[PDB]
Amino acid sequence: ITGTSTVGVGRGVLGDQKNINTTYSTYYYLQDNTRGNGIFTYDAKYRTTLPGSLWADADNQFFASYDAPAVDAHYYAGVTYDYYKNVHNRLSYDGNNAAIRSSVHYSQGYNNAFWNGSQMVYGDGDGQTFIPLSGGIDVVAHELTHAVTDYTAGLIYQNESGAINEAISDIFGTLVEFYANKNPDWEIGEDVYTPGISGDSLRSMSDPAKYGDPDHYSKRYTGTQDNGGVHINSGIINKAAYLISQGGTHYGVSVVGIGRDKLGKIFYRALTQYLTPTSNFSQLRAAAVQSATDLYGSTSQEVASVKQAFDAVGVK
Ligand SMILES: [Ca+2]
Ligand SMILES: [Ca+2]
Ligand SMILES: [Ca+2]
Ligand SMILES: [Ca+2]
Ligand SMILES: [Cu+2]
Repeated sequence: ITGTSTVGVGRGVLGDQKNINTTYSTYYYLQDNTRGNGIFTYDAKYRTTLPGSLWADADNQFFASYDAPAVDAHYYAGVTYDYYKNVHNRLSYDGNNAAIRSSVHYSQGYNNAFWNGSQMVYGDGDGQTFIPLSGGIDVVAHELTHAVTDYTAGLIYQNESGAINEAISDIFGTLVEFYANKNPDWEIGEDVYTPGISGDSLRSMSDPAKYGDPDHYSKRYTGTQDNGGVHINSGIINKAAYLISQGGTHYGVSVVGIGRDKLGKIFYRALTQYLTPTSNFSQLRAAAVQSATDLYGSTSQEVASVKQAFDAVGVK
């Protein structure tokens, strides 16, 4: 909408108070004009029609329970923008300040959240398996990262290219969680998964096995469900990403970690300059190595760690 930029205040899903960029024209809208061509958050009103209606509020205060998922969807979309801009010099997901639009309250009891090719969509969860999923900054940054993948490598959402796609989203979602520096970790979704149970998550990057996902190529899922295990085989790449950053010994293979910034730089470069829609695991290895080579030289520690990490998970 046309109006003037202002700042509202509210509480997100986990009861935390934050300021949000809004726009005033009769009502206060969840429209942030300070980032790119804008960040826009909508109410799907428990239906599945999208995007629904631009979020409008009478007093610029967002403290109702109904408001909380919108507050976080909006705020975290902004933190993700900031991550990509400040860290990778990328402006929004298309690199040209594309508007970011999010819908919350999608359907009833919907235990998931997703980028749909045009915008972000967040269910409220059923209150047992999940609380409103925009409560999880890694969840938000994960799904927004599929937009970045759509506009760069274009990794097809199936089999190994699909698990790479997933892995990439897990990797930048986590790096965004670390950048926000709020109880960061290498698990995915812990802030909104199973409010009844402490310390679990959807999956783990540091030890995928913890939730049944493979941590070695030999343990790869080979069937046809989950689009050829895209959310399963990502464990293999996630493990590799984790070892490159934090290092470790895995199946008797030892990796010297080089830290999160370099991991980010190496995988951002691999994603935007070397991966393709049908890249497989082996190709990702060649892409991460070449990226590290571009960045630190063929005989650097960075390249050696990349080589060791993929060896440790069995990806030659
Ligand atoms: Ca209000
Ligand atoms: Ca966390
Ligand atoms: Ca996390
Ligand atoms: Ca839990
Ligand atoms: Cu995903």
